[PDB]
Amino acid sequence: AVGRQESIHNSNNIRGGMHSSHSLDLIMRQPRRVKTPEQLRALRDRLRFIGVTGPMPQATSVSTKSYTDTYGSRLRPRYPESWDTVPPHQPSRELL
Amino acid sequence: WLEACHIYLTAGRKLTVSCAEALITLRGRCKDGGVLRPLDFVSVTLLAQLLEVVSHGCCSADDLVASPVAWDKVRQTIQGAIGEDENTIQLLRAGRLCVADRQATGSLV
Amino acid sequence: MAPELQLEYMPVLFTRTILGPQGGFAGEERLVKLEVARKYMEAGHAVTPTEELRRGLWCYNPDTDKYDCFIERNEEFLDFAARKRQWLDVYWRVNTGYLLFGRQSWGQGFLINCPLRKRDVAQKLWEQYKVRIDPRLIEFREKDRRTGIQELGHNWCWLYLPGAEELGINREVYDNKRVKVRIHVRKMNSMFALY
Amino acid sequence: AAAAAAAAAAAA
Amino acid sequence: YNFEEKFVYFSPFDYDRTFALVDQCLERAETIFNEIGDVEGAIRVLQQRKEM
Amino acid sequence: LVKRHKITNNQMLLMRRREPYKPTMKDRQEIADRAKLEEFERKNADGLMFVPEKALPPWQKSLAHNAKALGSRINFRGFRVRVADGQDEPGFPTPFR
Amino acid sequence: DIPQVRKRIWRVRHIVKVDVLDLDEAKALIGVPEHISFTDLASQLPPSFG
Amino acid sequence: LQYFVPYERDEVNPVVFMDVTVEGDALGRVSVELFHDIVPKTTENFRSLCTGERGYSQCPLFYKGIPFHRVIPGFIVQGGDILLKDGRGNVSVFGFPFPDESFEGKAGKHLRGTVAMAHSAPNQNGSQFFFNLARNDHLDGKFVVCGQVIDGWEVVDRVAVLSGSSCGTPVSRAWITECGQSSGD
Amino acid sequence: SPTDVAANISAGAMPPEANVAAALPVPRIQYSKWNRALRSDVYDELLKLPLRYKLHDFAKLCPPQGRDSAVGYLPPLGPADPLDTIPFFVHRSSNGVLPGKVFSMHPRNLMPAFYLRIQQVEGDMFRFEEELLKIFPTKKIFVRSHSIYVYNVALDGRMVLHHWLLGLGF
Amino acid sequence: TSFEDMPLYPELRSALRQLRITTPSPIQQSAVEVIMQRKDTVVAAPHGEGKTLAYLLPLYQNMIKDRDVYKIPLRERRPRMILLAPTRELIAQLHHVCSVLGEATGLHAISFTSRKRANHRLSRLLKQQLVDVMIMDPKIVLRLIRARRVFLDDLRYVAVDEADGMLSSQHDHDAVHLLMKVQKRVMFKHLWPVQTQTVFATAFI
Amino acid sequence: MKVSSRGPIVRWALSRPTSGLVSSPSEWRCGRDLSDEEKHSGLLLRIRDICQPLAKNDQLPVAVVKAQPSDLQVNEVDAVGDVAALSKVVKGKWRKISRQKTLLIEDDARTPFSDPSKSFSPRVQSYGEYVRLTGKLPRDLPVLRFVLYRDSYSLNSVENRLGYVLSLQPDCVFLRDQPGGSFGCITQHGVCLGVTKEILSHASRHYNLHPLIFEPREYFSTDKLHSLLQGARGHHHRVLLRCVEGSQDTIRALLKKTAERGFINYFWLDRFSVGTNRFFDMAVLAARGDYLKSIGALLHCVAESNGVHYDHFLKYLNADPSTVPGIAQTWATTAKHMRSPNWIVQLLRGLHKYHADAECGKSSYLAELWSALPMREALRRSAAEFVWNAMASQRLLSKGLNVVEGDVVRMTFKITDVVLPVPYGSVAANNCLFPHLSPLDKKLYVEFATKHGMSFLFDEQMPSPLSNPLQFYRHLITKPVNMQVSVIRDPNSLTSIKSDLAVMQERKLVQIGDIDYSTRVREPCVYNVSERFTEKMEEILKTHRGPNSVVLSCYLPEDSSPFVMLREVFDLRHASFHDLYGLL
Amino acid sequence: AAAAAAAAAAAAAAAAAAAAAAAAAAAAAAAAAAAAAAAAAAAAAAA
Amino acid sequence: MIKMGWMKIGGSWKYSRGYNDRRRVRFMLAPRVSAGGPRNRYEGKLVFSPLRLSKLLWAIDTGRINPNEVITLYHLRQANVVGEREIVWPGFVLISNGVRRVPYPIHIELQNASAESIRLIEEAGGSFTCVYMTHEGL
Ligand SMILES: Nc1ncnc2c1ncn2[C@@H]1O[C@H](COP(=O)(O)OP(=O)(O)O)[C@@H](O)[C@H]1O
Ligand SMILES: [Mg+2]
Repeated sequence: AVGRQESIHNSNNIRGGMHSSHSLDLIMRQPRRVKTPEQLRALRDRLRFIGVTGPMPQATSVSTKSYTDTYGSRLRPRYPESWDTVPPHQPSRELL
Repeated sequence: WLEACHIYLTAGRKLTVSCAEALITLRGRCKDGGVLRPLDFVSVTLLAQLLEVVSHGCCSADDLVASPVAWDKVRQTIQGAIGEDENTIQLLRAGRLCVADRQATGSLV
Repeated sequence: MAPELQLEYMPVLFTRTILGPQGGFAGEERLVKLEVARKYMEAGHAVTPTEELRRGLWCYNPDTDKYDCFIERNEEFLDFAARKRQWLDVYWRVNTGYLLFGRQSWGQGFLINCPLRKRDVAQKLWEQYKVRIDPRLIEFREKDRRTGIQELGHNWCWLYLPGAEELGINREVYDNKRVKVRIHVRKMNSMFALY
Repeated sequence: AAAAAAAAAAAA
Repeated sequence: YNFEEKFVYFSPFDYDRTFALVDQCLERAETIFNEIGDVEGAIRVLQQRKEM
Repeated sequence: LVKRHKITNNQMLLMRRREPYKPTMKDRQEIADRAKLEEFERKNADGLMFVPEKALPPWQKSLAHNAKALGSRINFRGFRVRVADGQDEPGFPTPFR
Repeated sequence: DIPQVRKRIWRVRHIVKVDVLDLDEAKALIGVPEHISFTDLASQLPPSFG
Repeated sequence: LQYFVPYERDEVNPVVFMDVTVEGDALGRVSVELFHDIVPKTTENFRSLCTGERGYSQCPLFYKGIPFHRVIPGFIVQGGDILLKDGRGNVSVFGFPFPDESFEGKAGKHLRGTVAMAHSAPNQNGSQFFFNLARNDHLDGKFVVCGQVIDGWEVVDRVAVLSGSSCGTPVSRAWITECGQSSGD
Repeated sequence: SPTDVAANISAGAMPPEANVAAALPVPRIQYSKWNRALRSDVYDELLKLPLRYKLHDFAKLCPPQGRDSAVGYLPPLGPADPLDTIPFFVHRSSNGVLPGKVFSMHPRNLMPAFYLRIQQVEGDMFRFEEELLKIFPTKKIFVRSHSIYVYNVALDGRMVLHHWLLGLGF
Repeated sequence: TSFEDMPLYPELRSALRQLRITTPSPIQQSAVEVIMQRKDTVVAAPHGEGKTLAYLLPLYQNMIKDRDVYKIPLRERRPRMILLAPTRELIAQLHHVCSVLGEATGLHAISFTSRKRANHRLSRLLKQQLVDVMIMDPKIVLRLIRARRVFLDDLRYVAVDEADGMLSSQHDHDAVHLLMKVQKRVMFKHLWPVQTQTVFATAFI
Repeated sequence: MKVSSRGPIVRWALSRPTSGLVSSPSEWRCGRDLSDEEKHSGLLLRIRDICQPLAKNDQLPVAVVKAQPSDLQVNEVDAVGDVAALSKVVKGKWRKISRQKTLLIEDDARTPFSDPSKSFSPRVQSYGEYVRLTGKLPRDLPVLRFVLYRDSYSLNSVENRLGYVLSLQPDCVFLRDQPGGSFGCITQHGVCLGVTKEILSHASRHYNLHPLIFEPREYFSTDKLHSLLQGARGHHHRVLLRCVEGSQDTIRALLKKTAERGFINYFWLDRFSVGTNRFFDMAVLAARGDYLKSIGALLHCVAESNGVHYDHFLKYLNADPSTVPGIAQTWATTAKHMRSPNWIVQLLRGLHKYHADAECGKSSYLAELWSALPMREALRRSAAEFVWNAMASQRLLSKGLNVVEGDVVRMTFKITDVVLPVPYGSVAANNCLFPHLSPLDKKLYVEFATKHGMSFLFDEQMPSPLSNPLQFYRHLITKPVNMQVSVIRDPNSLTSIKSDLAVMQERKLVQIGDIDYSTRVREPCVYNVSERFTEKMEEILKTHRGPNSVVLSCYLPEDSSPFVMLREVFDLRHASFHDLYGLL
Repeated sequence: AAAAAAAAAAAAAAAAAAAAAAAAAAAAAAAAAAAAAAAAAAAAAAA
Repeated sequence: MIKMGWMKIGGSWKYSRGYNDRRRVRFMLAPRVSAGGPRNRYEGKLVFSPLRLSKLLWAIDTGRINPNEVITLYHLRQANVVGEREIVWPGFVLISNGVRRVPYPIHIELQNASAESIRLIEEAGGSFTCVYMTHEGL
């Protein structure tokens, strides 16, 4: 939130009354949770991609198997199809 | 014309004023030369040598090739050569003036 | 600055002041197109640069109406002449133009829905004449002091140019403290007409 | 005799 | 134009989940047979998958 | 008649042109002419290739072949028939010339 | 926010109302960890979406 | 470290060269021998993509000027997504993702210098490939091996070191500048 | 071929002696129903393409130099792989020509849009269709009890189809 | 409203003084500016406002600019300007009006018409004297181009004196074919960029 | 078993160069730097490296050379002293053998054909038939001496044009190779046998962007054939470098020091192609007998040179052994159709026969094809020149500028007089006086030849070609007799120099003695270069910030490429380099 | 289609960018003359 | 309807008049090359129908034509390699379309043949006779 071009309007309005973006403003006011580039790189390395096309490392544990390997690409779990929880449909269409 | 000029200007073979005048006349009545409405440097040098030979001891080849004024002075000195020779001398002077206009060129021998 | 640009241009020293885009101030050495450069040179308003001219140059003094005012072409004189020519150029650009405006007028009507303001006049001046000015300089007439222009057809206002007294433009213009900006409002296409 | 080592042989 | 409707295709792997389940089960059975070294079992299971 | 269209909202009712993002007829003609001229200039960027006899249009190929028929049956280099229907001279040097 | 989009918005600024969102603001709006990158999200999401 | 060619070179097998450039800095040239005796279809696909012989179907079928969208310091060096250089879409010269040919022996074992064709499905190969960087047991039988590396392995390792990350996303841009076919060497 | 001879000559790469190459294609013996000129490049492309059925040797396809023929007529061979069974069988005409015949969509208007119509296929018409999908991925293919229509195809496509059929046992 | 206002060389000013031209006709006032700006132009005038000078004097100014400032070289069979006129008498008149300007400005203009040995005479003229301007019928110009006696390599100006007849079928569209050849030359890229401009003087449109 | 090679197949040009940018590789587009190729070809050492204790301590200024054919101009100077200059242009004469054919077509359509007064008018179908005017050739003076000016034609292309236009054989024409790349304008003397002036003029082509113009001068008897064939004793080189870093003062200082100190007389890459495999590589392969690999490398170089050959070579390489004969047949047919040189057409036909027929499927047929190939002598000469370059580099590394018990030219001798032998076979190896130095000598020559596979040039002998006779003694370093330089400012590189044909067209004479700034040099303006040239040069300008353009005219004594001197002075990059591919 | 689309985009850009042209008397556009920026009587404050 | 496409039989006829106009159902500037026109089939003109040498060889290879006999137009017709549509006088002309060699001698009797086809037959070793006929003979 440091160094905004909307500081004048913010002072005029927000400080007097709440705005729809109050939560966003609070988040911007709060300091960033990634303090250093070293921490950023550590978190990025920890990050894991599942849908990527290429292979994935498995040195962590041989017994650990991927869902695609266990069940294959053409098979997906029977998601609970309900108004509250709607799953993706037709993975064949999804492919391309 | 160039072959005759070579065989005559050859140091071993001495020249005469009459022969130089004849060569000047032939260069005037040349065919395969450049249009004369500048002139080739080789022909200009040969003609300057012929003119300094005609001048009867006034060796001014360097002056002719360096300064255009030398061409006017030689034209005034010469009297026998009249006609196309005047135009030839004028165009040679123009060509040498154009050549001397350039000094950026460096002869890094 | 490229060789071709220099070939199609030619340096020239301005004996007097010419306010055209290809002109200059007295003693200015500038690269000008061959056509207008030859025009000025034959008219006597400019001359080919030389060492003696650069060290000092003769110019035109209207008091005697002759090219008989010798002046040294030093840095301070060059700066002052540049400033004076800039002032005169702004004045001439404002006076010899017709500030077009495209606004919306619902139906036929007689005036525009959104009146023009000093900010709008300044922006149009920058867009057309490429002149930057403080909007406070622009002053509307008595008829337009309260609600802006708010009228189609031919309109004009006043543009104040300070510094004329310092620079010495007393007798070189009609009024050295004012400039008449002449405006023309019109209904234009949707893309050109905003607001 | 350093050129022999400098210029390696090639057989296309 | 709009001729993709003349070739509209619906994948049985998506419109019949039992077929996909059995296909995966037969693939795993074939892999197990190959690991064990059996040949007749792999041949029969692959042929049944093809017939399905 | 006017092509009526199934609407999806009152904005389609208010709409007059079916494709507002499409230039009017005159602008379409201008843009098409500019595009065709640009394509033609791109094609002609290289010189006018002198295509052989076999590549000439159907109405020049046979005439040229008949004109040069005798030379084809009696082979000797330097035989050229100055036919009239051949490709016209461009007027400038070209890479293919 | 690129020069072409800015050109288009400038051209059609009288039919369009614009709101700005820095990358930080957009990331907060969507609610994703700061260490994750929109480039990573784009690479993950499918190309045949719509 | 030292690099040993995994298998024995075969004069019959085709050779494909590619130059790798990182952030505008040239590194060298990598030569790959494709196992044409065991996987002719994938060999032809890879060779055609590297050479640019075929024209365009959905995108220029040419590895030239394409980045390595996924690099890991010590697992793989992947790249060659002709259609979506970001690394999402997978395309083939044949026009459709072709299936895996055979994982028997030479084409089923992944080794250090080995190269393979990445696929988004267990039976849909494409354009993007990856060089291995160490014995990858878990990849055996899953990804088809297209060939081995003869020269430029140092270039591949340097590219991995420069633009690698356990996340997989490259740190610095690295791409292919000039790729084509070669002769036996 | 990817090369543009005219563009190369214009740039200065190739010599100006390739004007004929830039103008008209290289001479050949055009593939016709009365002359089976087997293009080695076409057959090589068929071999490289990932088809499910093995093809025969091009040396076997070409006649000797069973008797030699200038046109290049040979009786149908057998399947390349005896173990495998071809799901479809293709019959030859009374003259031995293959089924592929190219028609036009609007012959009355002389429309330049042509479609190939394969016939005399007796086995799995749909397996034949799938092979045609592999060969011509981008073309529209329809199947009927009596014929298979491949649209946006012409004499070149008929030649490719006939090469594929000859590579097969048929 | 003045030749003095118009940017003209002293040679052109002397030429017009010799011709006794002192005040520009409105057609000249309107056309000199554009022809100097180097845009394809169509000048129209009611038969005697000075179209000849209007489309000649600016073209000669441009040719002098090319020869001196740009220093474009002059070749043998590649003229700078091609002028077209239907009748032999008009060709001769244009040759005179161009010869006065050529004598004034150092340029050279030729003209040819039907004679006893037309081919021999024209070829001899071309071989002998390289020219800057050629005033000739479009039919003869096309003959020369097709026989590659002349080339459009250095051609930069095309002028038509009777555009109506020249572009109509009354003159076989020879001017149209020549202009299409000029357009092809302009499109051609391997030669130095020549922005050939066409001027059409026409008492009727 | 198909032929093969060793290096990668890189197509220098593009499949469709529509934007002017011809080079396909990005670095080649930005400028081709042949430093690595020169190092591999023998140009290991530099005079500045010898002088300075360190090597490449200061990066040489960058320059780009011969981006336009007019940039490089070469004029020959024969032993007689007469220079090769374009005097006058003579066109091929034709004789009309037939009368124009006309057909009568109806003059009017209203009048019926049945009317006797029907009016018909003639229309011409054929203007007539013409035949080249073969002149009369005296039997006492069969040898014809002429001068040839070629804009961007290789010597092989010129010979092919003479052969197919005139129907003569290659041994009937003798043209001495001219240093410098063939891309630039080159004017040289030439001698032909059994040809007449009219047909020799017909052999030219005047109406092409790249003019190839011939002109005879006089007839000569067969007795003076050897005298005419004697190697040229000079070359006038005019060069124009487009983008050179630095300033006028420093550029002139560099050129002054180079002229004063001379430059090494290396055999520039014009002798050995720039491809991955060189002429000497092909020669050593043939000598050791691997004719299969030799022909494979030949086809590889041809493919790199030509696009269509590149298209077909890859198809042949990747063709299944079943369809390879058909691919070879298609390649041969395509070569014949595009009218490639007869030697390559026959080579491809023989390759097709070798792959098709089992009778020819043996190394004997390949050996026969290689023997029929007419390039063997050229490849062997290239190998000898490579050996000479290596030995000269070793000599300079060991001894240096100073001369100690070294071979000199027999007119205290100087380094300029110092000479080294180039072994053109066993006859040269015997007759020539190799230097008597402990490190460098005939023994080291033989060792280098054996280790690089060039032992044949010492084991056996090679004939001296009549067109360009051998020169066994080649000086170590050379100094230009005359050297003039000019520097201009043109950051966008629009400068140009007029060519000899341009001067002839504008009717002025051609002077070869010195650079003609007033006539030859054109000041920078947009109207100096083509739009294609600007599109090609924009990529170079986006990389090389060279504000200075250098126009130089130099004289070189016997046979030397000015690019060697320019390499020793600057770091030069060739925008146009396809001319270096000697074959095809 | 690519050429037509490019031409349409160029036409739209040309017809929508140069909303107004400087007066010909001040500077003739057809003669290549252009007017520079005169910031003499300007201000720096964000007015 | 011309300007509106296919319209239902129901109605909407008001905006269609060209349809009714069509329902109710330059050369002058070009010269005549000859009295009969170009490519005029005047009586007695020799306009032979093509007979591909490749087609004849294919028929021989398949087995519809016996090489051991002297081939004639009657034999071709009976073998059904040609149809009655293309039997007009003067008959057929042999054309070597895409044929470079004839592996075996062939003896033929057609009404005309190309020089290339005759050369190919003679080189192969067969024979050709141009049996030109009248209508009665044919
Ligand atoms: N400013 C001018 N003032 C006087 N006479 C002019 C002027 N311009 C052209 N002319 C003269 O007027 C006459 C007609 O000129 P001309 O150009 O031949 O007519 P047109 O425009 O029909 O071709 C000529 O005698 C010409 O010299
Ligand atoms: Mg008139």
